[PDB]
Amino acid sequence: KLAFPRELRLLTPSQFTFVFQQPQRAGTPQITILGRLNSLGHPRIGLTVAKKNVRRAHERNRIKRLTRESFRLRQHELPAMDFVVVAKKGVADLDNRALSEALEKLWRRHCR
RNA sequence: GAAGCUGACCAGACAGUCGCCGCUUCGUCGUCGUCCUCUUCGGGGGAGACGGGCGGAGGGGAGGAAAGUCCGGGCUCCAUAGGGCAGGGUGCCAGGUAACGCCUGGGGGGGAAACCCACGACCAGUAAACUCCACCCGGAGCAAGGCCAAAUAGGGGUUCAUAAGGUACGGCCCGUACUGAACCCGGGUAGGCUGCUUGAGCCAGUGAGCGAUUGCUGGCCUAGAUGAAUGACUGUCCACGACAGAACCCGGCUUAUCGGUCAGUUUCCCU
Ligand SMILES: [Mg+2]
Ligand SMILES: [Mg+2]
Ligand SMILES: [Mg+2]
Repeated sequence: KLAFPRELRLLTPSQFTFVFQQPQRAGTPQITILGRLNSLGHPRIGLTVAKKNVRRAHERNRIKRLTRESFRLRQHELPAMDFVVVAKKGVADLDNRALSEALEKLWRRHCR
């Protein structure tokens, strides 16, 4: 089962503060990814995009949707970690294929 | 036939593998210390409500601007001697609306798309050049509050309540009872459910009004999420796809929009 239930998202900011105080760098000159270990056995991810970086509410939402579709497909492969995503400045200019390959280009060096 | 305007619709459809939400129902497991009857009452059976009570089934899920600080209202909480000053808005006539800086029909001028413009007394006093002449004008907001869970005083003062609080006017003073308040000796809901999508709606028939709009009769009810809900490759009538995001709701205008199909309208004149 490749479902994406409620127990796979960082709801409260406490998990965000935990990931911030225990971070490991894994970013590009465009997108930065952080994370930390947990204990539930299944990995969880957080979604944080800055409104000041890019406006246009169809954007940011598109980034969230693409990130969810890229994360929920590899939940049975990558180890159990508490991830978090952030979007920098010039990110809304890329299309879907470029963003997808850029997101899949980072998770290869996550051998933790 | 080419070019320019206004109005109407659209700015994708179909299938293509897994998934996110909420609506209804189906049985299923606990709680009822809910109800009723039998009972071994260690309780069982049935009816309701709640809980992740586990899956199945059915049918669903972003606009012509959802976007703005540009207006008006719906619905709550707080507050409010009646007397003015001060400030703001509106200012051709007549209608629409629940209201309006919104809509419509006339007149004057402006004039040609200035067929759109302040068009309230330039003499009542030297006016998209000033005073004034009338009407109106509390504040904050679905994190408003409402219901619960839960909360766990701090013996109260120089003692007066007058200038602790301009009490509310509140920008100002006339004062209406002008108002219960200093630091120790302070510790306290962080959660849940409703508001919440039936809309001062939509469609059809039929009168009224030059117009905006409306009288009457029938039918329709699958965004409401809470780091906050839209991805997959093949063909296509692929108009080769652009501006863009719901967050309590409604009525207008204000920006942004590649463009495609019709209707009306003018110039070009092979026609
Ligand atoms: Mg919006
Ligand atoms: Mg409050
Ligand atoms: Mg809306």
